[PDB]
Amino acid sequence: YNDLRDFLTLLEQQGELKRITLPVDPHLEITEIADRTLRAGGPALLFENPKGYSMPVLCNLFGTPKRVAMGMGQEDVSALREVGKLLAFLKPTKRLRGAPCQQKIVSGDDVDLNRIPIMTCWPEDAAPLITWGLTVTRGPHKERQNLGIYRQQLIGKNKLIMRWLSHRGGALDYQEWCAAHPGERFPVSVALGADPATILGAVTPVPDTLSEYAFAGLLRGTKTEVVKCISNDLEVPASAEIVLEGYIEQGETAPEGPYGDHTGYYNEVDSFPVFTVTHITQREDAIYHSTYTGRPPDEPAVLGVALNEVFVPILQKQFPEIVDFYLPPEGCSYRLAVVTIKKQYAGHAKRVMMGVWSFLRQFMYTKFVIVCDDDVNARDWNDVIWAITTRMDPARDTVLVENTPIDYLDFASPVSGLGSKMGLDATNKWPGETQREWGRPIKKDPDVVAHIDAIWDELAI
Amino acid sequence: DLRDFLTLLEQQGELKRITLPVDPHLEITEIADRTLRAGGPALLFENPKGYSMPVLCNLFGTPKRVAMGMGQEDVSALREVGKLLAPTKRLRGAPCQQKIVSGDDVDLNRIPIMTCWPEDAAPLITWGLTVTRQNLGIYRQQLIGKNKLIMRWLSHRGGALDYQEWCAAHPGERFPVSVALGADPATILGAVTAGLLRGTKTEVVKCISNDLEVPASAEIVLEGYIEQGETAPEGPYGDHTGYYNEVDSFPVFTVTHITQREDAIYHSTYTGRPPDEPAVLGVALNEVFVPILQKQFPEIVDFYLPPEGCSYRLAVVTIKKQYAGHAKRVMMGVWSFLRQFMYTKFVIVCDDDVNARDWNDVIWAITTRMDPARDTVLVENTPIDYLDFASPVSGLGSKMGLDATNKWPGETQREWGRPIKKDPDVVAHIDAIWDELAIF
Amino acid sequence: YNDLRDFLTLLEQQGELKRITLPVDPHLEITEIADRTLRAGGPALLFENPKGYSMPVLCNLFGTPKRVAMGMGQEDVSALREVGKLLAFLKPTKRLRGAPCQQKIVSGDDVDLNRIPIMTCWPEDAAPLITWGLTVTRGP
Repeated sequence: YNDLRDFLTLLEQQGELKRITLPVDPHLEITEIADRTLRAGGPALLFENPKGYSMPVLCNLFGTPKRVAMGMGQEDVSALREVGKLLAFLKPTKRLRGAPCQQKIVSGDDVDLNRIPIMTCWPEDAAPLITWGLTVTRGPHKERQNLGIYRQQLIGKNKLIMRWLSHRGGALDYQEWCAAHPGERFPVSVALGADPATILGAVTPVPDTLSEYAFAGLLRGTKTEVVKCISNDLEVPASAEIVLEGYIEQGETAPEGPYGDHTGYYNEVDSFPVFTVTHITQREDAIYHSTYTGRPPDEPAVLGVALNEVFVPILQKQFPEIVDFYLPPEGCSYRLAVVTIKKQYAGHAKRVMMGVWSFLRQFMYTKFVIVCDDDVNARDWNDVIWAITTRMDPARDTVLVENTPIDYLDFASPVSGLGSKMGLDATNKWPGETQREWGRPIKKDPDVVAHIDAIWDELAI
Repeated sequence: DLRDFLTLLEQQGELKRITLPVDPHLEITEIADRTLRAGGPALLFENPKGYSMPVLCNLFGTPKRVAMGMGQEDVSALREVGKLLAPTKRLRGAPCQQKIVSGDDVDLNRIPIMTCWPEDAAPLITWGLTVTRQNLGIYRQQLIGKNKLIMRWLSHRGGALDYQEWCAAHPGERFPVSVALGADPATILGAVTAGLLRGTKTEVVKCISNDLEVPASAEIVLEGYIEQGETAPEGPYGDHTGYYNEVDSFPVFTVTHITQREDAIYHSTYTGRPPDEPAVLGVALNEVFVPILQKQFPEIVDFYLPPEGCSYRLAVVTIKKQYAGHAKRVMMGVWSFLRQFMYTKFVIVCDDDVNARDWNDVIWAITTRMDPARDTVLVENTPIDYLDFASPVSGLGSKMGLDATNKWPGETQREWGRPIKKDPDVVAHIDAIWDELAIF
Repeated sequence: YNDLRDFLTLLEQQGELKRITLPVDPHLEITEIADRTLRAGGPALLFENPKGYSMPVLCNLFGTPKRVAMGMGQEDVSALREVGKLLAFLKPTKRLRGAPCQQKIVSGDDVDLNRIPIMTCWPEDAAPLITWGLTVTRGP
């Protein structure tokens, strides 16, 4: 639906947006509330009263599954499947100017970032943290562009940190910019508070054949209204609320953190490049879209559970035996995985593990995989825990693999960025696998299950 | 009394009368099941399909209701002291005896006894307090004829032993047996190796047809005898493991008399894939162990055996970690100190900033504080439950210890992570204006 | 290129087909030779003289890499890559009758398979073995 405010109004109508008029602190307070809400499951929150401020602070926007699907075109969290039928089958822009995004420009020394209500998220964080900027960058060589969400710690008056992670095509953009034009400044533009369509295209992997304004905008019904930036010849989305324009001074970096991670812990200080902003271009009643992360759940963590319903089809195409796949938010949205399969032969559950650990680059860091038959609900601990404890001999049934790629930040692994993984084969063991008669699992009649649904309300309990 | 207890529960909002005609056959289990899985109220199906005797089930599908059943409401402030430490009363008149029925008049078929799972044998009596000093035992009873139930004790037990001390003493002579259906809460909470609970001595009354003394709070009563060497094939049935049994032969208890209150209520339950009614009751009664295990290992904050692992098969343990290697002593403790836990396959150890009862917490800790290969203890050829078909050989298998505790120097070499804590202050500042922000 | 015999002739031209006129046994012998050839790397072999027979026995057709690529359209075993660019990117028929394939029909009891020179491949195999039939089946 159109631009961010157009989407905004839809929610407020159906009781999916909430209006807080009370004075709320960007320092830790707005965070605390959004967690209470998300942990129990309230609506999105808009804050027309930041304490000592006057710019609205929007958080918890995609804070439950339903906020995502409506943000994609539908009502049913079932057509998130169809978003994923899309990316595996693939195996367009529209420019403006006096476009709403740049109506108010503040350049040069007038640039004071203390003017915006950036969230200070948790107890011993460093400075306040810009958590929801959609970073735009260009490769010097080609022309095709790159989006990304990095956490942007404000250190100075108009200085910001680019916490990008080496691998990202976004980081690779800067690296090749110093390489071809050495000692020369690298233009970046980070756009804030955007429309639903490109925003869910920003937390998503696309094959490098199609731009992520073309996929993202065609999750909406309308091709992407974009624009030239004032200080550079790279594109920011037009539906924007605040747009940041600057460059990174070559060699110049600052100490970053501590910050709490969605891991539930404090990242220890480590240094990163300084994006210096020469322009802050905005609307009027302009908004600033924001979030946070911590000991899971959190917004990304739900956004994560959201995202993965999208992956399922991709996985299913490649792995038809996979009935269902799911990474819990308890396990940092990515560290543990339950897969459920139609088992087709002894040994089967291992083909699946190694598949999971390798096929998608997202799932390359997943320490724990638990594979069970299609009569186990992946999404329920009752089932999975039953699964594990009735259907496995632990030593017989556990794949342990060593010296594999693991997070540079995961302090549990024996060395930095190299640790071990564990598969759990909790599938019923066919012969070859066991020499004992296996148990006949109680299975429920789908009929009886069906009749009792028609009756469930008109039974009120 | 039970019917008091029921009204208490009904007021509190902890019980639901259901007026729809619903089949004792398979339907009730399905309803009782979805319910239990949601913290559901106890169920009173006032009209079962093809019976007029109302059915009560899922009485205990709630840790709260186990507690309300003793007069209290914590369960861990309560049962827990109940093992730091670790007479009846007869009457001349009972409600439970009001309607008597002898001979060919006896038809068990008019009782709404349940069938719980699709492939189950025949209908099954699940909450019968069998009576045999006297011995009380909750034995599963398969319906096989107008006046015939299979009595499935397994040979070692007390009530089963009563029958051998019968064959020994009076060969040929039929053994007397009576079964009460539904007593007062405290009588029902016959469990763990009887139970005081309320504190007033249990009131019994004499059986009409034989020399046994059944709970006066009875709703129904089944009295009769076992002819020596009469057997029926029992099963196959669903049990707590998630699976069906094999057909197996047992004694045949013949009912001569049925005694019941007017406005009789059938107390029935179902055992099935965890969690079920029993497995929940079990988790309540297990609170009894924690202090015992503490006397021995003062490091243990919490020892908790989830029912989703069949109520014994997996233990999560939180400890106040004292030195490097600690999580290990605690594992080998679990596996050898008390005999109940000698068959526990999986034992997860976490530091005490983790809520043993919360998969969110536990999974958080496993996935943040473990290097799988480094922190997993596999031991094999260890004694395992022989009925467990998952071990390579009946009676022998491998165990698993997950060390999810934090790693101290020498256990690692990385700077370890420090947990984010929430600001006790921003706790207070919100402790006020939450209500006054109606987010809904 | 067209039909099998059209492809056949291309090879014989460039020294990639070989003509054996000598009497050769379907039982193990034709096998032995094709192995000698393939292990060192001779051409494809056509046998206008099976021993006790008169139907030509063609073997070792794709017996080296180059016989494959020419069989696909090219000369360079490098565009076999391009055959594979095809199957991952994808992520039409034309019927005849008196078509060459059915000019001679033998049905019923006249069907004697001992009429064909099926290869008997190695020492203690069972019976002779039809090794190169392209089986067609339909789902009901």
